[PDB]
Amino acid sequence: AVKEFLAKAKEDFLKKWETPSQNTAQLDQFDRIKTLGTGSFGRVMLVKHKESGNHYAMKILDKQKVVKLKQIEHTLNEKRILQAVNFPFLVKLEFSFKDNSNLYMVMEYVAGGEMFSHLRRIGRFSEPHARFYAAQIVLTFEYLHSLDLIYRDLKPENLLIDQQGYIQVTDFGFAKRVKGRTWTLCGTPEYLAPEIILSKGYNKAVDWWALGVLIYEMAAGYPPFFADQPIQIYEKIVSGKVRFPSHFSSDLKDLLRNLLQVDLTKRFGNLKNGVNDIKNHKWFATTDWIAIYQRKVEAPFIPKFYEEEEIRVSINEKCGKEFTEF
Amino acid sequence: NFNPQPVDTSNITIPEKLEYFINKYAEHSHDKWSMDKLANGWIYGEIYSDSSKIQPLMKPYKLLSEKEKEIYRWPIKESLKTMLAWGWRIERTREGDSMALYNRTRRISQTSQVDIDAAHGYSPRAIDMSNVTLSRDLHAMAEMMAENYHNIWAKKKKLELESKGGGNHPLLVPYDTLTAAEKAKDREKAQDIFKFLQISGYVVSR
Ligand SMILES: Nc1ncnc2c1ncn2[C@@H]1O[C@H](COP(=O)(O)OP(=O)(O)NP(=O)(O)O)[C@@H](O)[C@H]1O
Ligand SMILES: [Cl-]
Repeated sequence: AVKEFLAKAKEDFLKKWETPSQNTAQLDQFDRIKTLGTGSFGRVMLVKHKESGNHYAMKILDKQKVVKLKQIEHTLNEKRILQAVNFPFLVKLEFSFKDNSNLYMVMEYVAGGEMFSHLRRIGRFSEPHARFYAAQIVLTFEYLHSLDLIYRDLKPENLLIDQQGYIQVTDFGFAKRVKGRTWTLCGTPEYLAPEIILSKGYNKAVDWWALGVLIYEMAAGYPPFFADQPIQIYEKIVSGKVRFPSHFSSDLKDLLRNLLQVDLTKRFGNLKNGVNDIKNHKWFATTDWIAIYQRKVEAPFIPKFYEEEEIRVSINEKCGKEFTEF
Repeated sequence: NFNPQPVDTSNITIPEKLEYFINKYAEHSHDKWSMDKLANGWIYGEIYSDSSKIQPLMKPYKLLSEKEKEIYRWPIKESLKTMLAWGWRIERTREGDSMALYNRTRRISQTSQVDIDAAHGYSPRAIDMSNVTLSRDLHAMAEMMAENYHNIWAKKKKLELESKGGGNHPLLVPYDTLTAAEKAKDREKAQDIFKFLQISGYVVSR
């Protein structure tokens, strides 16, 4: 029953992870409607797949710009992850391909909002609203960890709010498949777990720390460790000092004491009972975990629903070496 | 005729709840001290030597002994006792001004091992309270504290000279007859504690 899917989810992921799909569509299969946005590496275009009639958000990444901005490994890693994972709170890569000039990531079209701008505009979320979004991160990390993936870049900036007001994780540049320990310094200063700063190796428990930072930031409107310069943030994080706003519930303070636990060996999510120490915490008492997974809970916020330049694809292959695996 | 009589604080008990503030301000003050020693070309050193400018107190506040902490704690407590002896109220209104000072700009996932390594050492950067403003009433209260610091110094000095039968100091005069430059030290000490109370979420009222 429960054993059936967790095994099968992992087998489907591993097959795709070990042999990634490449060039699963091509440019002439899409009608180009308009530019939705401009990214670091190029544009995002609204496209219509000619055969299905479905709309997609086609991210176009200029290979030369990815190389210049030193985002090669991050771009390859994100695409390799996105073509292998399948979970309700992870963005859906529908097709990928490359040509002489560009990489193309054809994403499910989401006319939503960004968690970052919504949270900053609202200021702070109520505990019930924060809990709704938090539950989705708990299930998403349970899923990623079951595949030995460490996410290691949680922050509001990496979460969209979709058309039904659920969140989707949008960025996988840093995520790593690893059994046990890894060392790479990455993330954003305010979300670094103490064991990252201590620079002696860390494991998937850094994700549960980051969940603590996100829950605090959602409920307070500011994160637990901040300062005008990073060095002082790193000091506060390893210092093991945190102060909760007087409006935090006692249940929220208890959860965050156990997630913002400097000793990864005592941190919730990293003990014998794993994710259940979090799911069965009093702060989540009202949470229907299966109904969140099935997206049956009513979300608290539903987002509100001659510019064209042509795509020129060079005659000559650019950066063939760097993007061979894409 | 000059007869400085600073309020007697000998029988004032600081409420235990202000311990939080005393510790926080003492640590800030030590970090400010260390920054100023680094900027005048002093450096930490296990064993003290005035030669080559080595200072073993240029370490984190938590490592200091009781005695070394008292260098900061004693004047802070003396300052609070004066305010309480005047019947002023010191109430913690909020937390340490978290939101207002937090930079709410979108964050990039950029980290440096150089910063990470620096965070293992003692890397003092006390808050610059230069931007922090006092109300008209809190400025007047700070000026009264400045005056009382002068009167504490003046009464101690006067009793010293009276005990000896000799000595004369030109600053043994009423506080307001002093020049700005002569007031500046007492003004900055008074303003420092009022500014630090404010950023720490405290309101002083009378
Ligand atoms: N799936 C999508 N559906 C609809 N619009 C999208 C989608 N993905 C991206 N967009 C639009 O494209 C814009 C810019 O693309 P985006 O992928 O956010 O850039 P980026 O290069 O990841 N920048 P950053 O996240 O700051 O590092 C967004 O602000 C949206 O308006
Ligand atoms: Cl008064």
